[PDB]
Amino acid sequence: VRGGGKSGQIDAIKLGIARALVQYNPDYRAKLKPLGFLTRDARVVERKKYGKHKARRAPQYSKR
Amino acid sequence: WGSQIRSYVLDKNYVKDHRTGLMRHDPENVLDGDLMDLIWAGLEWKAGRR
Amino acid sequence: ARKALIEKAKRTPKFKVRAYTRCVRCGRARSVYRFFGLCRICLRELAHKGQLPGVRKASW
Amino acid sequence: SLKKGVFVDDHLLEKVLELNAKGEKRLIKTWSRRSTIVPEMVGHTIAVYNGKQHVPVYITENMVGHKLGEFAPTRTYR
Amino acid sequence: GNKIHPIGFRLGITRDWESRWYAGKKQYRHLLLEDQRIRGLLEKELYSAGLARVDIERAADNVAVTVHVAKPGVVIGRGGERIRVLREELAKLTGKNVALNVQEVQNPNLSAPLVAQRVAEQIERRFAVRRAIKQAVQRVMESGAKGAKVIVSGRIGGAEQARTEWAAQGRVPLHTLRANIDYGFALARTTYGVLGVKAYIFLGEV
Amino acid sequence: TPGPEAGIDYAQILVKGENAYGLLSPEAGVHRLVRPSPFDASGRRHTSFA
Amino acid sequence: GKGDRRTRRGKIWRGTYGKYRPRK
Amino acid sequence: ARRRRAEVRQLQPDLVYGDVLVTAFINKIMRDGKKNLAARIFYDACKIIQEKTGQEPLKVFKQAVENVKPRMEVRSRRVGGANYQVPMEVSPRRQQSLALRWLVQAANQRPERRAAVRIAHELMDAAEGKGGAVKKKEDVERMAEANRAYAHYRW
Amino acid sequence: KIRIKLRGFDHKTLDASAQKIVEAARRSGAQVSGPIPLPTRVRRFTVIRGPFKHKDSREHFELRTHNRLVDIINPNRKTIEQLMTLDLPTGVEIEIKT
RNA sequence: AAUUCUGA
RNA sequence: CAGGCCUUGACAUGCUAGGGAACCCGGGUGAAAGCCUGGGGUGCCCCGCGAGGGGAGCCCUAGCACAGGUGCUGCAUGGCCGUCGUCAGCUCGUGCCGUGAGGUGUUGGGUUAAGUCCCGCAACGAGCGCAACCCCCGCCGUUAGUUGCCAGCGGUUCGGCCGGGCACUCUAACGGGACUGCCCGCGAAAGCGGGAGGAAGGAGGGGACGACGUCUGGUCAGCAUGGCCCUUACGGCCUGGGCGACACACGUGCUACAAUGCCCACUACAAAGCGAUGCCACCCGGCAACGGGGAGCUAAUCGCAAAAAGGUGGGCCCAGUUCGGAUUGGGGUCUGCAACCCGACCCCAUGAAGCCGGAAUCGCUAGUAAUCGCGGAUCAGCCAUGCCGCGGUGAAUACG
Ligand SMILES: [Mg+2]
Ligand SMILES: [Mg+2]
Ligand SMILES: [Mg+2]
Ligand SMILES: [Mg+2]
Ligand SMILES: [Mg+2]
Ligand SMILES: [Mg+2]
Ligand SMILES: [Mg+2]
Ligand SMILES: [Mg+2]
Ligand SMILES: [Mg+2]
Ligand SMILES: [Mg+2]
Ligand SMILES: [Mg+2]
Ligand SMILES: [Mg+2]
Ligand SMILES: [Mg+2]
Ligand SMILES: [Mg+2]
Ligand SMILES: [Mg+2]
Ligand SMILES: [Mg+2]
Ligand SMILES: [Mg+2]
Ligand SMILES: [Mg+2]
Ligand SMILES: [Mg+2]
Ligand SMILES: [Mg+2]
Ligand SMILES: [Mg+2]
Ligand SMILES: [Mg+2]
Ligand SMILES: [Mg+2]
Ligand SMILES: [Mg+2]
Ligand SMILES: [Mg+2]
Ligand SMILES: [Zn+2]
Repeated sequence: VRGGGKSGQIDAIKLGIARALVQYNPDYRAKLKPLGFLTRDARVVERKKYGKHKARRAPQYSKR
Repeated sequence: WGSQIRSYVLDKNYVKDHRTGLMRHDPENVLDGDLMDLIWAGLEWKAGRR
Repeated sequence: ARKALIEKAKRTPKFKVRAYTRCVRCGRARSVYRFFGLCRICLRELAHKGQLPGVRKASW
Repeated sequence: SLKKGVFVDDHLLEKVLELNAKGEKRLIKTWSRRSTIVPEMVGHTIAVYNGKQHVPVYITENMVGHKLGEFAPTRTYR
Repeated sequence: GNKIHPIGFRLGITRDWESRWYAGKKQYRHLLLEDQRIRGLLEKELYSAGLARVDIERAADNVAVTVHVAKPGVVIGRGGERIRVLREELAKLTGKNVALNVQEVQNPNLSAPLVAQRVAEQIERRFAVRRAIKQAVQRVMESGAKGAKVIVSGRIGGAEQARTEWAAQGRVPLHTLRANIDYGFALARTTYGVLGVKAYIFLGEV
Repeated sequence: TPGPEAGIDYAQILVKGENAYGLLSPEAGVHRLVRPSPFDASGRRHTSFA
Repeated sequence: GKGDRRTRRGKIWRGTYGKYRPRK
Repeated sequence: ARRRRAEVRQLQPDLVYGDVLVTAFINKIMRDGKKNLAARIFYDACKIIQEKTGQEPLKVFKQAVENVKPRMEVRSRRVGGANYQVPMEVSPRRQQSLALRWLVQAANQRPERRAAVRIAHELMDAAEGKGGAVKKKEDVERMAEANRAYAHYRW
Repeated sequence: KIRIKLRGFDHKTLDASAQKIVEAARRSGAQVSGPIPLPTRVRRFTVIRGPFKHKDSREHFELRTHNRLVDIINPNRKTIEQLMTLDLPTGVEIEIKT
């Protein structure tokens, strides 16, 4: 494995390993699905929009 | 009203001295020191009748 | 004081330092991108008019 | 911070060299504040400018490694 | 104080670069300038025919200069002299292959860039700025078009306080990409001040 | 005397020097001011007197 | 600290290198 | 949360005792997302349980949590220009939140050097019923029932 | 045995100028290796909308440089023809080596 | 149980 | 701003008069600008050997029509931008009621993120907006192999590097896909709830997009433009200063006040970009900044390069501290003509205030907050702790 961060690759490994045995085996669905080791996980660090220090956080509102 | 002897405008940048007729275009400068100009003239106008 | 400046702006002589940027379309001097040799205003202007080769509205 | 040379303006040296050879006057205006006070300069009173006028600054051998701007404050309320 | 340029908005689809060619990060600049001054002098000695676009291609020291027009019989003259004297001028500032096309328009009232200039004139002509819109639209619409729209800026008629004269017909969805709308803008300077001419022509789709 | 809402209500100051009076003398009088009222709601244009 | 010029994070945060953060 | 009644976030089992509770607690111990460090400490402490006591960590951490959950609490309220502090039961879902939280907070209100020790000791007391977390619990309860007067509102 | 670079901005002219040059030699001599598309170099620079000042609400533009690559193995002599002679550039860069 | 906002 | 200077001018079009007509090397005074000043020296239109000429590129001086003005007016204006508001709205055509202003549609019942849809209904449709087509990220396939790979074997200087080979990864450009379609329920419908399958639900997560209009909103100093006004100076050039002052007050931020910590040596895991007087491999002198040499690089082929938090071990052991790095003295490198005002770094010595912050007050609902490090534009250098991007670790809580 390569790219990203360790506690992030470990998560991808849990996908291939969960896709390796599902391939080379039948009884690997009705017990890997209700566990979903097969899912992808769209969760990705989202773009940093302009006028927002951290993508969603905003600058300090003063008014005064 | 109508008693002024020199008005000051800022949204049309100028300063009309009604007494003499003089009219500069720098209210901001006047209002901060610049006076030595209209002071002399102011006198000239006045001392004129004595 | 805008004309005589961009005129002395052109002349790139006397000490290789003073040699400074300057928008070409407009006489501006600030935020003058090196690539187009243009300023941040005469860039959003042309770009929209398509007149800038390959420059397309970014979006990701 | 300039370990190679002394970059001291020439129109000043050329001045404190002919005027130096057989030491004489002192009336010496300038704008070369940017320059260093090379050794020997002592005596000859430089009148550094400051954006407004020429401040007649004396020259002692304690202020040699120093420039000239450092003897004519540019602001008022020092 | 809003609304992107329908043109620059469709820059990737539904309207294409009015100047397509390649340039490295070593010359794109000089060439970009070149293309500019070209359009300059051209927009000068070529208003009698009033163009509406000036495309430009390259690939190896060449130049398209494909000047689309709505009255080519003028850009040429009486056979091929004007068109010949100009190719002359263009090359005068660039030792390049100063080619030069001269397309046309089967209907200039379906090309905003033109409709714009028209009204621009009328304004400086002291015409009824209102009907001057009612008509500049009743034209393009009468001559088929899924959408028209002309917007004039302040000084309408010369009244001290500036007003914006609007008016449109058909359908004009500047929010739908696949809509190929023609945006036309041109100035109209008068004795009392400047005016603004914005025209919207709705054409294609899907 | 820093008046109610804004500005002042009264002010009086000494001018220590020579011909100070002769200088600041023509000033004696009414001074008008025109600009949109920083106080008024819609920053409308009103005239001020002093 | 991120401001102690004479330290690891010192130069790191500084983006510079020195006796306290050499290049290998 | 004006539209939908939100939706409880589900945790992940513990990579050692495999417990949803055991994890929730670690997050509290977490600072700046440094979960790797938060996790360490916990176990680093669960060891201390063994160290100083024959007790069994997972079961100790279970009794403690229980002796911190506040039966009831007094939430503010508006009677009309009136903010009478009314009493009320503490939703199980909330009950646990508070519980876990106070533990950590209190755990740090200890004079111990290391952290593990704190988390440790703080749970060894609570589980018995004599820790800082329990105090800050009894209190939260004394308020309610003490205001059992304005409790005819509840709403 | 021949490396070719087709650096253009639009792909609807490379994935048509490359795949065009491909089977324009594939069928006229030694085989060839398909058009290998290499990573793009972009210019995602942003700019502030308003003319005056409004350091917020901006608009950014990017300049994409699409690169196409195709390498004809055995350099036929029946290839320095429909290729080295038949050029179809319209707004594309072409640099070939070996 | 909490006022006031002149005059283009 | 002070001071020294220039005049049809630093830029355009055009005119009268001899010299001058491409242009080069200078000497003098001076802070520079400027002023002043000595020598090399020209095809050509072409009677003509020539004496000679007009003379186009060309170019100097005096005079001229004009230039130039970040000088005023954003209530004289264009364009562009902010904002209410990513809000569910704003209107039109005909018909109908009304003396008329207007009303109706668009109100009502149900639903949705929505004037989204459904059902009603003197209204029947439609337009501008929401949606949708565009981009990016999640599954997958096809085209494509100098990224990759003992994946299968082989030699291996034992480095995917070499034959080999593109299966994978990846790269890039065209596609497949998700539609409340399928099961159960309520419902007139729209549609809501629950289940299966699937990478993914019911808008999958991000963008771009921001209606008629509001603020006589902002900008005549980016540009443009009407009027007013300066035209040996409100134009122009140069040297020096200032915009970086300091009794103070506010907004936005950086680093901390420390053991979930700091210092040190060792060891891993990224993404998106940028690079030919640019990035610098590796050497070598130096405590180091950096300076000497020097290879590769039109750059998925070389370089910026190390990611950092993390992991291992070790040192502090609760102190104004091995916390914190302000201020200051001293010594140096580098960019630049030149860093005193006023540069960024480096090293020795200082080590300040700060033991969690009054009244108040801001941001965020998930790969978000918090936290760690990197990149770019600008650009000689740089006052970036800013702005715009990228990924690494990764929460709490939502009754209402
Ligand atoms: Mg982040
Ligand atoms: Mg603000
Ligand atoms: Mg000027
Ligand atoms: Mg000036
Ligand atoms: Mg510069
Ligand atoms: Mg306008
Ligand atoms: Mg009174
Ligand atoms: Mg009184
Ligand atoms: Mg909870
Ligand atoms: Mg009262
Ligand atoms: Mg009162
Ligand atoms: Mg009132
Ligand atoms: Mg002067
Ligand atoms: Mg205003
Ligand atoms: Mg209806
Ligand atoms: Mg109505
Ligand atoms: Mg829905
Ligand atoms: Mg609708
Ligand atoms: Mg202007
Ligand atoms: Mg200065
Ligand atoms: Mg400033
Ligand atoms: Mg070197
Ligand atoms: Mg300095
Ligand atoms: Mg606090
Ligand atoms: Mg803190
Ligand atoms: Zn510009």
